Amino acid sequence: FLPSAAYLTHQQKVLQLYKRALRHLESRCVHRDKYRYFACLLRARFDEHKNEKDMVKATQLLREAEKEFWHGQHPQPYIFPESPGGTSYERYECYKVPEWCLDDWHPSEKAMYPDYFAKREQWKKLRRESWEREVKQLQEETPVGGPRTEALPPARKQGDLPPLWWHIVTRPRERP
Amino acid sequence: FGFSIVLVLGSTFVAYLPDYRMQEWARREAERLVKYREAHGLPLMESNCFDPSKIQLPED
Amino acid sequence: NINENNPFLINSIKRLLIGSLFAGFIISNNIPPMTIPQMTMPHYLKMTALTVTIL
Amino acid sequence: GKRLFIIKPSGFYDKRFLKLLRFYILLTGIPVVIGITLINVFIGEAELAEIPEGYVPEHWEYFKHPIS
Amino acid sequence: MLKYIIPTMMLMPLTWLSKNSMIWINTTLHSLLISLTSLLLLNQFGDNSLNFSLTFFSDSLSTPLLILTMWLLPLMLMASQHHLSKENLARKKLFISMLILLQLFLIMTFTATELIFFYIMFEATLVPTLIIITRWGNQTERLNAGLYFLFYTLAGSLPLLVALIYIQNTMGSLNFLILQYWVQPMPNSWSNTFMWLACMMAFMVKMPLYGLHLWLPKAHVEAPIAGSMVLAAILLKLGGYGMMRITLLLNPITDFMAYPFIMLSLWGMIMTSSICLRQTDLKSLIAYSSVSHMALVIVAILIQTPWSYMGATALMIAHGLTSSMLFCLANSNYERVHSRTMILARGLQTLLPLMAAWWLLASLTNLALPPSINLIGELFVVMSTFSWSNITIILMGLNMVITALYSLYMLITTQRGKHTHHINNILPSFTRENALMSLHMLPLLLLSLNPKIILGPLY
Amino acid sequence: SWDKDVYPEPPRRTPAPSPQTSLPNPITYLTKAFDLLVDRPVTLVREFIERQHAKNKYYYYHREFRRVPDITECHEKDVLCMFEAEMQWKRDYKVDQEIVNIIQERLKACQQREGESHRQNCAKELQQFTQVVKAYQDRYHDLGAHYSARKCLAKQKQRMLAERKATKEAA
Amino acid sequence: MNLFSSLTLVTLILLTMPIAAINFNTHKFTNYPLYVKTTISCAFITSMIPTMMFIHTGQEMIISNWHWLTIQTLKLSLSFKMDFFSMMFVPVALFVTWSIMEFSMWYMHSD
Amino acid sequence: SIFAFTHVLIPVWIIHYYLKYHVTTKPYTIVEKKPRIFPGDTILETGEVIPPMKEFPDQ
Amino acid sequence: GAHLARRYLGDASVEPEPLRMPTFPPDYGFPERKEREMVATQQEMNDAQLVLQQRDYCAHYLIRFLKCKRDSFPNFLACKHEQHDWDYCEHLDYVKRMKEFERERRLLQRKKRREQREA
Amino acid sequence: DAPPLTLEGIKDRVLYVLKLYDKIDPEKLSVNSHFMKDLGLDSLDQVEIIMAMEDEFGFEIPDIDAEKLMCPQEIVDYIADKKDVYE
Amino acid sequence: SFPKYEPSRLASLPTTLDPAEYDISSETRKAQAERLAIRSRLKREYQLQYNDPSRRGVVEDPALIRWTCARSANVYPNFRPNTKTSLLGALFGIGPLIFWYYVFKTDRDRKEKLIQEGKLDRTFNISY
Amino acid sequence: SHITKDMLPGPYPKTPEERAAAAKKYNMRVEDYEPYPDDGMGYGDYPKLPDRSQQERDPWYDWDHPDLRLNWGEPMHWDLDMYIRNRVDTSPTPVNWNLMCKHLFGFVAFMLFMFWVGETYPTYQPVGPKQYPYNNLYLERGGDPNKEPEPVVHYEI
Repeated sequence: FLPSAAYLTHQQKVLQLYKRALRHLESRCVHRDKYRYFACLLRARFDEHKNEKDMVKATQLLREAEKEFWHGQHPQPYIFPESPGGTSYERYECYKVPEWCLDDWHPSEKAMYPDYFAKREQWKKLRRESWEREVKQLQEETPVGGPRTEALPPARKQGDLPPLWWHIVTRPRERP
Repeated sequence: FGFSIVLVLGSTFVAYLPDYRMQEWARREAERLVKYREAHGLPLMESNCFDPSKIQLPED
Repeated sequence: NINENNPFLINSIKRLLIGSLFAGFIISNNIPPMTIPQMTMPHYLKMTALTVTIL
Repeated sequence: GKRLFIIKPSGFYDKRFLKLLRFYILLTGIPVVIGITLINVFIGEAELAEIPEGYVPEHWEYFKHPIS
Repeated sequence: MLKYIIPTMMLMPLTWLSKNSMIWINTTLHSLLISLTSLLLLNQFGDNSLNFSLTFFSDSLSTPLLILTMWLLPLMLMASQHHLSKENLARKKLFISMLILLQLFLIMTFTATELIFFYIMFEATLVPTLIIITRWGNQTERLNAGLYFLFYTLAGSLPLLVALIYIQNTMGSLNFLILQYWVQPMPNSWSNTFMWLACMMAFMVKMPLYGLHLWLPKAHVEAPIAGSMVLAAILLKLGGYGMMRITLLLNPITDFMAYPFIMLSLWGMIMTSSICLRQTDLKSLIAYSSVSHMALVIVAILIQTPWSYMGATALMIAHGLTSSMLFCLANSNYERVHSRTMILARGLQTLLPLMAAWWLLASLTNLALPPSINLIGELFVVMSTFSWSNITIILMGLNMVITALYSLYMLITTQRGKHTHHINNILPSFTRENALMSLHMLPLLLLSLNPKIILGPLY
Repeated sequence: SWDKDVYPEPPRRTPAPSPQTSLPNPITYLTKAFDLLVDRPVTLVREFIERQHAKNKYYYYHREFRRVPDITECHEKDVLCMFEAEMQWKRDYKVDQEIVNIIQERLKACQQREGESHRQNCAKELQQFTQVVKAYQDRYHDLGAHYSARKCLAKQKQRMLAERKATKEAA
Repeated sequence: MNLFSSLTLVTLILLTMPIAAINFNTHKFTNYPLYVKTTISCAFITSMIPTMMFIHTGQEMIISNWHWLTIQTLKLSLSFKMDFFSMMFVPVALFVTWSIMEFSMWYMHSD
Repeated sequence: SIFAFTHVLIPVWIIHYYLKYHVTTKPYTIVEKKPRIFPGDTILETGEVIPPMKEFPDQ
Repeated sequence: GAHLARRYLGDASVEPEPLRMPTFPPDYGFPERKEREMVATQQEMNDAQLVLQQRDYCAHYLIRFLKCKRDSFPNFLACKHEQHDWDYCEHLDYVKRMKEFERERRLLQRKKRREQREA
Repeated sequence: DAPPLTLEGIKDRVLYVLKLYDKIDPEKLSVNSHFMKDLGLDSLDQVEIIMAMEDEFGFEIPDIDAEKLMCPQEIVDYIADKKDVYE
Repeated sequence: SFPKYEPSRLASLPTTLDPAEYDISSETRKAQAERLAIRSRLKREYQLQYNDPSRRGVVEDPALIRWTCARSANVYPNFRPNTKTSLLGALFGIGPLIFWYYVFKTDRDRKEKLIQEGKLDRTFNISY
Repeated sequence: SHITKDMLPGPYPKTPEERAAAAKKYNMRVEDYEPYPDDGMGYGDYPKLPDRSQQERDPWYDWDHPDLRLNWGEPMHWDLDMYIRNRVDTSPTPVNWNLMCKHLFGFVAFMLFMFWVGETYPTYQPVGPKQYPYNNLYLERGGDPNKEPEPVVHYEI
């Protein structure tokens, strides 16, 4: 369950278990130096069997690693106050108006902020001008009828923007 | 004509009007009644609002 | 950004420690006695709270 | 050069509705308050005498408040 | 009272001989003058009820409902534009005249002399509303909704007529005092059971009760806003008023025969509060909420306490205002997005920010806000049912908890947490929307100041 | 003033203070400051308004009612006889409600005056409260809501018939 | 005593003015937190007095007015009292929440 | 100080105006558990000495 | 103390039990033992509205304590000698109640075990 | 509650905390350099670098994104994307 | 070194120990690739009908409307009265109802007999 | 503006036609489409789901709807109204589940057991009753001002 591929490249599964075990040991162990000791011991235990050239032995050790990890996990990992499920988890979400709005203001306030609205108009020119031919032709020409990916190609043709830029660029500052 | 002639004017209109269910009138009537009954010695609110002399029971 | 160079917060915490060190004895002294205080305890029945908190 | 462009949904329709609402309840709220003020400071409520015998009053002149 | 009847007749051709862009001003202005005329009514004093005519009379229980009807009319005519404003002027005049004729039958219904006249005006209350919701239901099963509507109400309401002719031909005339002042305790035969069950069953259909409830929610989810608010408020609380009137008779046998109606009422109140906690299609939540509150009303009617009657009529008026408001909230979100679903349209904490306080107060009044009329009515209902039975409080409090829960979930589902970032068309809050909001919730709290009007005949 | 004879109000017992302090006495200084601030303009404005009351004369009366014959004197139909009897009985019911209201606030005032002394100086007012509520529970209580006058008459008949047979078979 | 009841009722009624003051303004107070802080400080310094009068005297009282739905054999009004708990519990909560008003001035600066 | 002047002198005037006249023309109204009288004191209203308590001893 | 351990582990027989405390009748070993001084003026005890469960012995110390607390109130640290007198009088009464318990304990134990060893 | 940031300053801070690490030399540590190719560290030490800078900057990056950093320039770019570093 | 984490109707099995992600079939990887293709095509046409500046209104989700009409209108068809439906209908429609019925008659008969004798708390029992 | 064919008439028979229609209409795999089956419980031919959707679907996948966990392409969940975050946290349990219920029931049972043990066998300082001076505090009780002067006195020890 991933954007790019369908499988997830077994080395990466080992690396995921590495990061989660190291994070849960952060949560397990205060004082940071006995933590450094335990992390280096775990890192050495991983390096005991790094160059095994098999695969069935590797995934057997992976199964036993998952058993020992799920036994020796911790209930509340130290997840950061930006992480999902953490302390913030969009704490200051309150001022996240997506900027398709602000064109429905009254023209008195639009006279109050002239520079930003004229520059918004020239971004709107930039949005409309490159929208039809280059964007639709790159989306309909280079992919196959099965699109087979989630990544989009750059507009390496001559000039203007790679497609789908509007909602990706014009999203808020994530801290109002 | 939704508020400025209906709402506050109707609220001041219904905010005072005569005592619905004769309320203060019943207060003053109860005051006179209890004062009369205590001043004439009898205990207030004897039972049998219908007169027990005004009865003809079916005899056994 | 560890910054407590702040007049509002030092005023509030200052005034609440003033209200947290005098007002307990002051309020507990000037009440009408609405019940019977016991005042007669054996050994390790008055000392027991301090003993348990120290251990 | 340091302040950021603040973002709001909309303000003007909200302020217009609330201004019209407060002013149009204000327009015939204050004269009614002043009218009932002049009533209970000038004309008074009533007094509390008794029925004279040999006299029948109205079905008004029984009620305490004068506007009632 | 005919001084209140005949200008409503005079307002009927007003829309006809009004020109273009003048129907709105004439109708709204003159119906608000009728609202002043309606507030003039309360002359009623103390012991008896006042008589207006050789024909009819006003009870103290009829007057707040007449005030509610003639106050809900201008709010509603103000409400039901802009979804038919793109259509024709002749059809618009047809719609306005149909609403005014509907109001006129409603006033004849609430101010009835006799129960035969109440029956005539009862099915006259029925019929034009179905024409309204069938012609502008704006959803594909409005046909089946109206068909269910008229078949259930006319099928339940059929033996009421024959029972009333029987009360006519064995007890003289049917006017409420000589229908009163003469009654006798009719013993435990079967004819008393069947006649009682016929009249009470007709009004059971009209509330609705639980076993015949699906009459109601289709007729709310597949109706326009005018017919829906009139439908819920005026029709269901009219059925409650009708039962409150007719229940003076047949008191010695209703103790023997009134248990399973209480049973289906309470247990269906529980199950209906359970069903409107999980559902999407937000419009249905108000309908099942109304089923819950009118089941509570029915429990309060079949227990026969003055506390119960005052609490029941307060709950009637309060939930009528509440459901008409919440219908208008659903129509506001429907004008924003043409969805009718619940989980799709979200956000709106930023967007239209002061509408959030109105959604708050609506969920507060369905939440039994603690000085609101809704809580006072439900409080007297709970007190009276615990006096009737020392064991009934489990179902009442479970109704209270789940009622709070689905009203709160109805709040925080569509207007809490995150914009869906694909709506990207909606306009800010109109003047008309919060105008209708201020027309809803100001008289509710101003009755919450002085509720001396809105209690029963034994105030 | 008002009717202080149908409203029992016992006299007060205020002791005299005697400091024994040199703080001195913040409550006396404080209440004199409060009087010299607030009490004078309230008195002057009240005197202005009372002269404006003194300029004009309004009155209102007690709408007293006559006496109806009875309902037991009415025959089986007698509709205008019944109408008078029923409305007079309903007004008796309402004024009896206000009797219970007055005795309930009497009990409230007795509980609030005596304070911690519960049964002292309130046992007899509690006793007459129980007396009048015994009368009320026996008479108006257990009949329902769709009464006019007739059901109270039926319960009255049934109660005195039961009491008649009870004392005759117990005597 | 007019003072004791009147000062308890003004310690009540001081806690209403910012509500109407924002509802009737439309051009909102920039120093609204300073406004709320000084009126809560005023509420505390007015609630100091009847507590001192209480523990100096006693004199434990009830006030009651504006009876609505005096319908049946019972009756009820807006009715509250000062005995000992409701008497001296008020200034503690007011002083605490005044300090919380200071901490909420500071803590919610950049929002 | 003018803030305090308006804000706790206008409602004080209004509440002291209301809490004499209307609140005492309603008779059954605001009422008080009396301050306690003591057996070795004097009455400020009427005035008579109360007998104190008798001999204390064996403390 | 060991009273509870003995009462719940050994016998509850010779240890008397609360809320059924007066077991033997009076003047069995009193002779002429009752004073119960109590000149605390029952009527004036009503007149001074003490708290309930305080209209009791040692009440006059509380009367004087409230008297000096009232008549010199803003002297915040004034009344302590009468306060200690009242505490000492309740100490006397508490010792007297413990004397009641232990007197019933000694009587019940000694006489019941004597008569039930040789009767 | 307003920490200022700048691109060159945060670039120097990330370069500084890279230079603090042991097994790469402080002499040859480029702004634009590979990780697996030239610096002589494996995948495991690279994700340890990731973990330490997550712990310092107070927001994690996921393993679905940890496949594809490979160079400090994209690290500074991605953390600047999270922080939105302009005035 | 564990009781191997039993799954249940609440015990959500986490994606670490499946253990079906050990003996992966090549056709299961092909199914994962087909799943990626489905999500790819759907998000592709979402970004087609989503980023259009010429477009004004809502996204018009067919699947959510599909779910809503399945949940509301597609109930009564299809249906056949089977044994399980009829039994569960009698269990949830009649059972607790007759339960509350008998307990209300029982408590009511207790109250009726106790006031038929007269030994109630009706010393004052005003608000009925 | 919607097609009736985009609803779901009838159940899964037949296995060519309805399975082909479900895989083309729900945008799903053929065999991962799981009918319930048709057991007279309504349900049409709607797919069976693994039913978790909350602490599965890890938030760094970065799908479309940041709180509803959608992707705009799914059939839907049938009980999706019962399975949003802020409704039912379908998290993996940190230990087990029967372990949870048996330990919690054993602890609460032991606490109620020792509550009964306390309630039958209390503690006290060993002290006689309170010496209320006036006929065990009589006439400050319910009354009877001259009805029953009850003989009860205290005797010094």
